[PDB]
Amino acid sequence: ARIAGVEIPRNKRVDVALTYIYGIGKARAKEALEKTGINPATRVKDLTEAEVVRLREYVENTWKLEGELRAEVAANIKRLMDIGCYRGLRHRRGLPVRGQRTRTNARTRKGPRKTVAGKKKAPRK
Amino acid sequence: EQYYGTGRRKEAVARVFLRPGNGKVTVNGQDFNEYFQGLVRAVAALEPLRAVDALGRFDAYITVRGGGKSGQIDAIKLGIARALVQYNPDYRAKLKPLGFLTRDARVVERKKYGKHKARRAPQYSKR
Amino acid sequence: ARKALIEKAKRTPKFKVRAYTRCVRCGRARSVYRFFGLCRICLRELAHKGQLPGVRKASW
Amino acid sequence: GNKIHPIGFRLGITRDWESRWYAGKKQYRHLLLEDQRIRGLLEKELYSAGLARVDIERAADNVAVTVHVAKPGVVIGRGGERIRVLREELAKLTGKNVALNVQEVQNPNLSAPLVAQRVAEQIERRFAVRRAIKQAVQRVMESGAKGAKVIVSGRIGGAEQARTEWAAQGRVPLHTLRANIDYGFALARTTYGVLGVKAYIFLGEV
Amino acid sequence: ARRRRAEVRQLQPDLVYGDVLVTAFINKIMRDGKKNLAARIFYDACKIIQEKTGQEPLKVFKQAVENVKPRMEVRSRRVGGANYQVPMEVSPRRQQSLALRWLVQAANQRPERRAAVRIAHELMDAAEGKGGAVKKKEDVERMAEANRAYAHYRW
Amino acid sequence: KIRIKLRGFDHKTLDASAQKIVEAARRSGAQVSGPIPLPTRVRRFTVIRGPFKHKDSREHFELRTHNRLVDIINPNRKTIEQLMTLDLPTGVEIEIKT
Amino acid sequence: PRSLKKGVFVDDHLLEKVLELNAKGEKRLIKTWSRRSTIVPEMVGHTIAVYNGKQHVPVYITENMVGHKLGEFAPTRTYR
Amino acid sequence: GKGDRRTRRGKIWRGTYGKYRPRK
RNA sequence: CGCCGUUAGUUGCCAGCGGUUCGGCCGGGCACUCUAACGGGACUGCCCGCGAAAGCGGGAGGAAGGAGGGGACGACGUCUGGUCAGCAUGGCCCUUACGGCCUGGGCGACACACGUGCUACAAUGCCCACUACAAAGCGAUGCCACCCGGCAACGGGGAGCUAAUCGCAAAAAGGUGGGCCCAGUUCGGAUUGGGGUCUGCAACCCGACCCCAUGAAGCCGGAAUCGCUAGUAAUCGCGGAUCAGCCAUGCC
Ligand SMILES: [Mg+2]
Ligand SMILES: [Mg+2]
Ligand SMILES: [Mg+2]
Ligand SMILES: [Mg+2]
Ligand SMILES: [Mg+2]
Ligand SMILES: [Mg+2]
Ligand SMILES: [Mg+2]
Ligand SMILES: [Mg+2]
Ligand SMILES: [Mg+2]
Ligand SMILES: [Mg+2]
Ligand SMILES: [Mg+2]
Ligand SMILES: [Mg+2]
Ligand SMILES: [Mg+2]
Ligand SMILES: [Mg+2]
Ligand SMILES: [Mg+2]
Ligand SMILES: [Mg+2]
Ligand SMILES: [Mg+2]
Ligand SMILES: [Mg+2]
Ligand SMILES: [Mg+2]
Ligand SMILES: [Zn+2]
Repeated sequence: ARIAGVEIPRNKRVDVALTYIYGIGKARAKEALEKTGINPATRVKDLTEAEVVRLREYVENTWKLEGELRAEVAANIKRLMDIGCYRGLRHRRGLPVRGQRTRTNARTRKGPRKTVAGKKKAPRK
Repeated sequence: EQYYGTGRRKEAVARVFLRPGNGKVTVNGQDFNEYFQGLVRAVAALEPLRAVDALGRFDAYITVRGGGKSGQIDAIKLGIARALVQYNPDYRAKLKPLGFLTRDARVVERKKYGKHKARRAPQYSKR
Repeated sequence: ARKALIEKAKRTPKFKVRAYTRCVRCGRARSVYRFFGLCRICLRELAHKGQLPGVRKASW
Repeated sequence: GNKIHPIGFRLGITRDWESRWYAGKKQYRHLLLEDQRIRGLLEKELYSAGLARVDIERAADNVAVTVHVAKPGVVIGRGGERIRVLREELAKLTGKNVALNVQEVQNPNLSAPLVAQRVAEQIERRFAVRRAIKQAVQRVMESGAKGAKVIVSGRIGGAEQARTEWAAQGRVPLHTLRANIDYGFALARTTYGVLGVKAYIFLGEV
Repeated sequence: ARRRRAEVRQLQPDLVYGDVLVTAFINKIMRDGKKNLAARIFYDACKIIQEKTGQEPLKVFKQAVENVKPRMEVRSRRVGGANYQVPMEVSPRRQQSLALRWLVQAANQRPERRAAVRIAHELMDAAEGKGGAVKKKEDVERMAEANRAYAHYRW
Repeated sequence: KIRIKLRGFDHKTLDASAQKIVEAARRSGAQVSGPIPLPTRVRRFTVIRGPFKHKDSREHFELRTHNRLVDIINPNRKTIEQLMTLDLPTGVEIEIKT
Repeated sequence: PRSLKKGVFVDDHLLEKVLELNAKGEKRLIKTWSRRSTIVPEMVGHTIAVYNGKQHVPVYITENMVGHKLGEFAPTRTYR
Repeated sequence: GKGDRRTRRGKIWRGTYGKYRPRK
């Protein structure tokens, strides 16, 4: 059904389904099911309208999820770019932030390789 | 009453005790068929028996330690053929030509420096 | 290394996290087997001289 | 770049250890250091005695020390003199009540270390390298020995392009553990750099 | 093999059919030295052979194997020019192995969700002369010989 | 109890530690529990053969520490004055804790 | 991921120097080399010259900056 | 796989312990 | 390392008896396994065939047969090979700095390129639960059983070990049950937000581990190219050196 704000999981197990929501996955599913009282195993189709409700009125009113998360997280980063902060510069620049190496391997944070040339004579090794 | 053989395979040592009986084997305080549970080998550790006519004419209790159950399996396979020679020693006529009394001296090879895995040498670049 | 830098000898190092072994023999700071107090080479050299007891070459 | 140490190679057999004790992990470290400290002293103030090996046994505070010299005059001194100063020179550093037995070397030219030094001593004095060596070997051969070999490294004759000089007679079966092949090395500090001197002496099988 | 000739290893016979042409097949099904997995795959495959046909699996197995091994293949060679695909015989020990291998590879091409089922259906289909695997055999033999022109390197 | 565990670096020299330490209360004296082996502890050092680079040569050393048990059952004190005051080997150690 | 449990470290060379300036006026530029000291409420308002390994730096210290360390605001190496 | 730290086997590789691989 | 023997029983067990809190737990044995010492065994010795002889081929007996398997062991010399930065050492050079002490930063930078690796792209698989079977090691300014607190890292208590006796210690693939349904997924675990624990005077630059959220690339890799002949490759985990901690996926 429509468990969390503007979101809709279906037709696989409920615990796996709620993963499809933003601030939720396994860990928060195993919990919000045990605490809500629904068997984790049933397909989403087989949930009592009453059950979906006990789930939805819990999951929403107990956790920062979806947009409310991914917009505050984005603002949680603007804060670092707001002040002087290193990670802020490191966010502006677009490089690692967890103090990794950048000479090889920042490919995920940078994006695909922007290849350039060499010099005159040198090893083309 | 008693009959005995040792048996070894990759530092795995079985202790075999043959006794007149019904075929009910017991390894480490357990049924032979529920200690080697699911291992499709296992039934292969008795091959000296079903090849000199034994099996259910005999019973066997067994101490085993060191290694992993397949070595433990082969070390039994030996230990029985040994105890079975401590019986009628003529058990060799049609027992030795089949192997059984041999001791597979194949052992894990030493890890050597400059290689990853004794023989697996490190790969390289520009020759 | 520099004879000056030989001062792990310097008993008080303010805090232990500045304390660092050197080879008692050659002063190397970089392969000091705790047991012996020797570095990689000093270890091998003395071993061959037979000056550190009960140490053979291992073969297995 | 080849060749292991003919002593260290044979250590289990033919040739035994120089230091000779036992010690837990909390001990060995500074204990062994001491042993070397004693060896270090036992060459500065003991050079001219012509010393081969400094054995060092040990029980709990019965640190042996058993200096092997060819000329046990200079070790003992005039009367029993020099060996009194040194026994209490080993007490200044090692607080562990030491001995200092001294066993003479019967035939110095059958112990490689000594041989090796005589050759090095000759060269530090300016001398005939290529001759000195063949001499040094003949001595080790006229003194018995089933064979012997001596090597001086390079900058031979105060030269320019380092060399390596040879000379070897009889058998020197470097690959066999049933050997007994003394090995000694002497430095030879000269006017123009060092020169390594190795000596080998084969004396009998089993 | 510069020096000697190398003997084929004599593999310990089966535990259920007592056949060495089986542990042969079982080794090839094996990966990363997990032999128990392999047996559990194959003996299971035998149980599915028995379901979808009254025939003993061991005569079904051997049937497909014989049906797969090639009588000819090609082997590149040169003196000059370019690599000439030379047709030639397939010496029995190799027919044995080429068949076993292709069988397994072909088996693992199938869409069948699990192995054993894959093995069964591939073991079956090959007995019936169809099912890719025999693709290799035929498309080997057909592609060899089609270079008859270069068969004058008999060996 | 008369704990007497012997440990050094040489095994030839741990016979000059169990033989006379039994040949004292062996057939004349008491009984003795016989010199029992006890597994040894070896320590490997793996030094790189040259100074400077050549990552792949190395050379292995070891420092084997051999053991024995003994334990003199039924302790008359006459053997003791003979046992506690008779020794021979240098590089050996004794532990005594009844 | 943060890290410090209890004893939220703030080096003391300027821990009292910051609050000795909270007895009168906020003195302009009170340089340190302890880029390791955490910012703490009594630091709000001042201006700390943190070293680079090369230069001290005018770090005007606001309200958002608190959990952090000064070094986070005095960038070391310099880039293309 | 051995990469995920929220797995049993990802924790055996790490040689560590946690919610995902308790120490008995 | 592989077979057997003698010596040795605070490790060993329905071998064989007594008790059982059914735990070798206890009395008690040293047979067996094992631990670590000393031996025996193997040499083409025996057999058939070819050979002038060495030797070659098969066969027997045997744990093993032709070098049974793996080490350690590197000839005269070669590359004016590497190392003045481990250490020596000739010469040359600096001597209010080319020496010395500090605090801080850098060796961890990032348009890019290569080497060696790790984790993958999955069903011969991933997850969870339960249940087996190792070897080699390390350990008192230590390893930490066990009991509490905590989702956990870990914190507070606390037994035994100076170690075949106590602990690290869980081996893991495996086996039994359960789940997942072909999907960028219950594959993969990068990245980033947040909260914590720990070691250290101190974790911003720049530590490891835990938990929550995130869940990127990756559907087996162009031209090229590497390793391995048998307990090998392949795969699975376990330990050690260095070391407060750790960037180890490295090494042994
Ligand atoms: Mg392996
Ligand atoms: Mg110097
Ligand atoms: Mg340190
Ligand atoms: Mg080599
Ligand atoms: Mg996963
Ligand atoms: Mg009873
Ligand atoms: Mg034995
Ligand atoms: Mg002959
Ligand atoms: Mg040789
Ligand atoms: Mg150079
Ligand atoms: Mg500094
Ligand atoms: Mg670097
Ligand atoms: Mg490169
Ligand atoms: Mg708890
Ligand atoms: Mg299942
Ligand atoms: Mg691939
Ligand atoms: Mg080969
Ligand atoms: Mg460590
Ligand atoms: Mg590691
Ligand atoms: Zn050194």
